Amino acid sequence: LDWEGRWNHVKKFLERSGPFTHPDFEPSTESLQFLLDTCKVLVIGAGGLGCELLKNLALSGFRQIHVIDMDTIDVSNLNRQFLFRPKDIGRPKAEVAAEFLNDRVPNCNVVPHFNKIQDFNDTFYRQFHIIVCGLDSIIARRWINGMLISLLNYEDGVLDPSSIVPLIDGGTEGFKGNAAVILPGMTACIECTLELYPPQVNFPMATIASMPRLPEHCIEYVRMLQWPKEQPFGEGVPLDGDDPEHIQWIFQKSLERASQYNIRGVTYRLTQGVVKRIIPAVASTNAVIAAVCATEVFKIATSAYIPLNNYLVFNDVDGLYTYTFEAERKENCPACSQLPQNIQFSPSAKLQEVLDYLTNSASLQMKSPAITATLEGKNRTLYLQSVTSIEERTRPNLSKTLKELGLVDGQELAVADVTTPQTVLFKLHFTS
Amino acid sequence: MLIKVKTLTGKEIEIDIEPTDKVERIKERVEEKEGIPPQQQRLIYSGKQMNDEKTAADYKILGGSVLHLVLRLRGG
Amino acid sequence: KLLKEQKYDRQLRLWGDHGQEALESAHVCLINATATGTEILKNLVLPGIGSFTIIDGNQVSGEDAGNNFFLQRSSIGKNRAEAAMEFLQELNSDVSGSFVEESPENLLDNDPSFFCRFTVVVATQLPESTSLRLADVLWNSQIPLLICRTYGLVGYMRIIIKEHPVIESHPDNALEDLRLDKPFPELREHFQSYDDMEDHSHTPWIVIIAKYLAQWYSETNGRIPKTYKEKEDFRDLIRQGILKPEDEENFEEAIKNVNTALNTTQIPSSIEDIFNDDRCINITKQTPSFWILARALKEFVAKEGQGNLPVRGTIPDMIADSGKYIKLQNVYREKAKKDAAAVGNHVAKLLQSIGQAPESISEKELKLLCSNSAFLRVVRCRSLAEEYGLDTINKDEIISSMDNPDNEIVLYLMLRAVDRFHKQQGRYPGVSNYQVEEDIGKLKSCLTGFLQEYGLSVMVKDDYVHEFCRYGAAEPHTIAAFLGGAAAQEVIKIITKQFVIFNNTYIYSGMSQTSATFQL
Ligand SMILES: [Zn+2]
Repeated sequence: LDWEGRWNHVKKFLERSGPFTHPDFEPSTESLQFLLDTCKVLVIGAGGLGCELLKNLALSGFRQIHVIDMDTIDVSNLNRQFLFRPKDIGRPKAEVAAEFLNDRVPNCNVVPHFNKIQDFNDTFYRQFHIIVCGLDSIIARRWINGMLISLLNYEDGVLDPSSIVPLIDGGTEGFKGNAAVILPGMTACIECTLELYPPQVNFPMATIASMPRLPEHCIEYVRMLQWPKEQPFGEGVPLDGDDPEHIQWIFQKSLERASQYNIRGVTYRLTQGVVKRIIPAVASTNAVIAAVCATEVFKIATSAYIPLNNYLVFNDVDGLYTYTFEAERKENCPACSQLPQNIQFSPSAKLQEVLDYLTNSASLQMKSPAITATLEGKNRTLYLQSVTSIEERTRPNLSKTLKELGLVDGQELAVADVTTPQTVLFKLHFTS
Repeated sequence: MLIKVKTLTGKEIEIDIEPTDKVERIKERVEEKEGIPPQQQRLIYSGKQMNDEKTAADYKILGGSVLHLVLRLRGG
Repeated sequence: KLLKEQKYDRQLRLWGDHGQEALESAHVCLINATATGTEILKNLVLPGIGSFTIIDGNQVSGEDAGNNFFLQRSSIGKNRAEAAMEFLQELNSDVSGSFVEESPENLLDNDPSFFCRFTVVVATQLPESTSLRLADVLWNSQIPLLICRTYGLVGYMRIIIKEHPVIESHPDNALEDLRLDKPFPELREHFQSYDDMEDHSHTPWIVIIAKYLAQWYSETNGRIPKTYKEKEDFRDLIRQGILKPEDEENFEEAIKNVNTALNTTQIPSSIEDIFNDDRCINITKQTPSFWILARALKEFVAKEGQGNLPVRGTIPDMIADSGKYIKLQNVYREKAKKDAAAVGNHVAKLLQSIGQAPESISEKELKLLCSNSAFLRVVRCRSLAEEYGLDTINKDEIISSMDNPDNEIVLYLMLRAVDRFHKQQGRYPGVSNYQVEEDIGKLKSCLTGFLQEYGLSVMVKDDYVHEFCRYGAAEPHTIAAFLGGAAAQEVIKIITKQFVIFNNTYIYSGMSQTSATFQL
């Protein structure tokens, strides 16, 4: 059926009570089979943390497991994403991953989803008990973070526990990593700690064109500027970071520029990283973070112990270091805090002003927002960047002001961004 | 005041700070000592992730208290 | 050939080509293919460890296949050694797998000198007896050993390398070797060429601070900004020099940098501690390239160094015209180059006095030693015999940590208590559901017998005594997978001598998700 001793290393934790147990815990023989048969876990991403996570959840008594990943197997994966072989290059990570696991671990039951997370909606995500991430971009984490907050159901002010889906997020970057255990509408959420992310180096176009200094400066130019100017692989044809002839071409024009400026260091390997915005990765780290992550998944699902409070950062460069703390849930959160935020603009402020606030803020960092409001009992699109037809007809009004475009007071605006799937609200305060 | 601040590598360094100094300046001390740009610095005192415009008092930082340089990663 | 530089790109951006070679040519030995073992391997094979040998005299049990990702049901029975090898083999074809069905104890009798072939020995889930005998055999043999253990949600890992030197420590953040305070001839000469403007805002901040630094050196005869108050007034001295309240952001950059540029020339403590080391001072014909580069460095500081290590040669990026930054950049690389030459010259004299050809140490070693002169690190580990010896035990350490009843060093004590219980019982605590009953008592009997044997006045909540029984010598996969990644990186740290390894003992609590390093 399922063999003698298979789940011993797990049983001990579900059958025997204990000191550091969790309050709602209950020693029992059935626990295991209940865990094996009904706990549905969703793993997001199958690329390092992904694979690592599947192995760890499977060998921990999890059967019903779903994986989502839009990527295709590339060779530069084989040094850390062990579930794929060179004979898989080209196939869906999601599929090969599930394929591999269901075969290595007997009755495992991984269901793959060759989809991007934004392809599904609440309906699909309510389906799961616990969700674990091993993504590779901030935007995604923010999107899946928002999704889970939509799931919450507030009993007129009061939040219902059963509508909460625990979200375990992990991240890696060289010899550093970090795990996070989130609980929508309770624990600090991804948005709550959005400022823990380091800054990204953004080369001012002025020093990219007018005065290069580093090889990173010569590459960025031949990519962000020279390429559009003189279409290398036909007109209109985009820059494919994964096509050797493209990179081998930029590597060229870059040596030209670098040489013209007496800049040493332009290697082919550097043209790689600068273009693909590459992050150094090893297996060791992913194994660590994914491991932590699974442990917490096991805890939440079984109450065998008390879940990590909020965070954990790891580091290998110098010996071994891991700091654990409990992040504060910002009380004014564009995402998990319930009451709409409060903007402060002088009635004279133009639209493009309320817009730059969103985009350029620190607690918001929205990508390409869209503002709308109830203009005539009905609600109109003040401005929206997503489309272009709804963009043209709206940009002009990007110059008008608060009251100069019916913007009434004692009212709130609606914000939509590629960041989160939910709509965030802002209550405008004319205090000029 | 004589406060401590464990870096990302566990290395703990001390600082010259009066309850009046902004979080911003506390970061300015670490850099001077370690080289960690205040720009990529994320300090945390008891779950609170210090805003670099508020003062060391705003967080109840009392001499022997310990700060923590933490971080968050994008890859995975 | 070129196909490898493709599947390893991601790790090549960390330890480089050289790191890889070093790795690619090492032969690591693993002692038990249990989850912990199989996972560490998993992480060494993937990156491309030269070859590996898995020693083990056990037969896969039901539980062995239910928690190890490298043993299917199909292999229950077949020797756990041979079994594991096959599945691990599949991860990389560039890796050479090998196995030995003989137990670890059995080889220590029959052929003790067997491990003299390995670059590193990774041992997992070993009980005290064998854990000790091995360490002793390996310590003498000069063999780097990494013992790991997975007990319940507790991860244990003890490294044992008598002396692990390292040049390329890879510091995460570090103070720039700018030398504004102790400029060299050519550097001073550079500033001197700048003058009072068309190119103002496109002048490197370093040149800025420099110029106004000289203006302060005058008015303030000799003195240099040293007090936060003085540094502030310096910042203004720079503000008042803003050419045209129009556009001068770099001046603003200088102003900001003034917080670090005025103090960046002094020999780091760790470096000094190496200079004053008996191995650096008294060199012999046995002395290693490291220690000779060590002295060569010291001899350099004394003579042409003038109190400081060789100029690093590098500088950060800074808003500034092209040609200029480059020239400034040049000034540092040429200087860096000159200093490297000097150090080498000492290395040579040094080598000859020992009776060795100057070409004994490569030019590419010297190039490296100099750009990392400030980050050298040396890690010596106390033997396992010491840590265990009654007189050599590190009591202070244990007791200072124990102030907190939950300081992970408890887990170390409980682990010692378990191993003790092992001997005095032939079996581990609470492996069966009925054994948990009384075993909770018999355990403390040992936790005390242990503490007593070393006179340790520390308080261990009885809450742990339970837990360690609840565990039942269980090897939870997620906990094993943790040591897997953490351990494996340490091994690579060793094999490549390229990062700083942790000291002595590392403990991870899966229960709280926290870890701490010790020096036992
Ligand atoms: Zn939030």
